[PDB]
Amino acid sequence: PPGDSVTVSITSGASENSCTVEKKIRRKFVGREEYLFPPVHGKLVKCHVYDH
Amino acid sequence: SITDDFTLTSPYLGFCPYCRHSTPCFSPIKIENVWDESDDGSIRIQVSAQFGYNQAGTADVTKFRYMSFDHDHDIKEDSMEKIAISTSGPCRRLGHKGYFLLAQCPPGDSVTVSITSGASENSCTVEKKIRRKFVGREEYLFPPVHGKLVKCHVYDHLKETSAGYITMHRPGPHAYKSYLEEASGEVYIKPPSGKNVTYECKCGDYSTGIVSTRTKMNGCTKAKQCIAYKSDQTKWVFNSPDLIRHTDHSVQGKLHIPFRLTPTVCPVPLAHTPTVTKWFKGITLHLTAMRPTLLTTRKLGLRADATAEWITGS
Amino acid sequence: PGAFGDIQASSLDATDIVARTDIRLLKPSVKNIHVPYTQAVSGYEMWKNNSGRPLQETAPFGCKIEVEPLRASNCAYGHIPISIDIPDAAFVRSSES
Amino acid sequence: PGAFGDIQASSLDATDIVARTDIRLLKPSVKNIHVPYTQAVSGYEMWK
Amino acid sequence: KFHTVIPSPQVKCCGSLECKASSKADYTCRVFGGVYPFMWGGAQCFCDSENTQLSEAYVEFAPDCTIDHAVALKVHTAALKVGLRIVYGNTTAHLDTF
Repeated sequence: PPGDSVTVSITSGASENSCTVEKKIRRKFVGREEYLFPPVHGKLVKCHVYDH
Repeated sequence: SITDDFTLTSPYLGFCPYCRHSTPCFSPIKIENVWDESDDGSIRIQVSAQFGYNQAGTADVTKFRYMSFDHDHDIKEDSMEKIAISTSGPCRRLGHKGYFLLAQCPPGDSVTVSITSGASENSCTVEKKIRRKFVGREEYLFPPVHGKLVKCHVYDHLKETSAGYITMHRPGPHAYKSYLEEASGEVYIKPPSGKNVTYECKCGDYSTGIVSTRTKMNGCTKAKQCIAYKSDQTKWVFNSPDLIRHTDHSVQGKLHIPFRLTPTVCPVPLAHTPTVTKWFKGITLHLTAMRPTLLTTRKLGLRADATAEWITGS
Repeated sequence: PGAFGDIQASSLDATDIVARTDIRLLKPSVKNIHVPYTQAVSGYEMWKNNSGRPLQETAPFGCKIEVEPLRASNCAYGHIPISIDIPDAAFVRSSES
Repeated sequence: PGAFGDIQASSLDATDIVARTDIRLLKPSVKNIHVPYTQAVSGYEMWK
Repeated sequence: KFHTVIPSPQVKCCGSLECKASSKADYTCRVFGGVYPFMWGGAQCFCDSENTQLSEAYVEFAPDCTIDHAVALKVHTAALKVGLRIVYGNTTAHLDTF
């Protein structure tokens, strides 16, 4: 989600701790119309994403 | 006539634009409509599943019924404890009956209904602007203890009140690829275990029929030339744009829309009374306001010279 | 489309409704069954955002505006000629005053 | 009320304090015990 | 506020469809050929092409319009009525006059 920091933590155990760094993460969209979620109907345009 | 007999109705499978993996998917909890016309901030949500009834359709408030993701598709039941509503954080559930939900929600940009546990664990998110609401001419975060009671309208938490109805129709065909078979250049039909299916093929001349065992379709070499769907189904579904209608899409019955908008009274804040200074042919008002409150003036002669401004601060 | 009065009926339970909301039906571009459409905003919502100030705050002569029926009460304007016929049992002659 | 110097004392532990914060006590409108009041903002906060 | 209703679409597998006429408010209709729709069960027709689809749309009144709605009125000659208190001598009288 959008935020001002990024946190990685170990949730359980004896190693339970966090690390937070400051990092501006905002909403992104492709094209000339803003959207919250991608639509079902539309057109397919060129984009670049990280390969899972 | 509006009916309350859910034995005659069925839940269905929708197509959500945003599921638990952020992609569109077919969903048993597809959100149809969202309403936020209440003055206290409660919302009503329409869903493709039916809440507050068991598998058979008899009412029991601890269960809900949905649609199965398997080819012998029947109605399944689970527990209401798995049903979650959220916009930006969790929402509080105010009531449930049939396709509809009542919930008190935080401000947000979307609405989410999810099944929290089990093998059915998934979500459905629609885009819906939900903001803070207040009544009167002073803004508040929470209603005050001291104030005045003014006119407002809220959704009734009781599920026995009605805001309207929805129309119900007999379901159209639903062809399953698993009912077809290819065996060395020949096409068979595999109905589910001991069930009637209707087939419909164009393998030359048109053919149709109803079978209950494996049958050979004559002249067909590919399974894409045929289709097969279950026969003898009439339980009413909603007039959903994600379904394919029956040969006659006539209205078979109606279902109440619960949680109607009812007039009531709500406490609203009273502001700090101002101090007036009274110069010549004029006044000045010294105003105190933590949140925006409305100040209007007008003259009592031919011209009103009306003014209006929301004022924050002192 | 997009203005006040874009959907019209005589009554809320009326079966004949006239509307013009600029509905456009688009060709489906996906493989799942879908009816794509685009439409204009609700003129009623646009008006509720651009209604302005009511008549209870702008009426001249200090009128108070009320509904059921629509009326203005306690306005201060003009002069009213009145003719009264006093009963003669309300007059006493000067011989008694 | 509502300006710097609306509460005044010689010292912080002083027992004689003078103030003018425009306190108004209102009639209780609910059934539970309640002391409703309204007041001006802090002049010290406004000055800050 | 109106409610847009999109019915369950009509699908003809190896034939054609035509738009009809209706009395519904803002009724729109369109035919689309060369269609091959899918559901969770799979394909829904047996012709890979020439599989027209019918789309409909009209509008109704929202469920909660019974409270949130506006009434448009035309107004004509306004007539004034006043209530008067008249005290003459020892008697007071109350009356309404046009």
